[PDB]
Amino acid sequence: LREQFRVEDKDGNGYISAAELRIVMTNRGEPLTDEEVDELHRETDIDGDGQVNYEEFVQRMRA
Ligand SMILES: O=[N+]([O-])c1ccc2[nH]nnc2c1
Ligand SMILES: [Ca+2]
Ligand SMILES: [Ca+2]
Ligand SMILES: [Ca+2]
Ligand SMILES: [Ca+2]
Repeated sequence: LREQFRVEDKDGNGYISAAELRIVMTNRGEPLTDEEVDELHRETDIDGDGQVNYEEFVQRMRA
């Protein structure tokens, strides 16, 4: 979890941004358009501030 968050947190600012997540999904070859990743990010973003923080990320991985 910790290690995975750091991978996706490209700029190391303690958040996964939507753009960072789009880079992650593109690097993994996930069958999702950019728009669908934006929706995935938005759903993961519990507090709605535009960033996926570590707590929201762990709650994601619990799915
Ligand atoms: O932040 N995310 O919305 C999110 C969602 C699914 C993921 N799978 N692997 N990393 C992920 C990140
Ligand atoms: Ca970041
Ligand atoms: Ca949200
Ligand atoms: Ca919060
Ligand atoms: Ca958030």
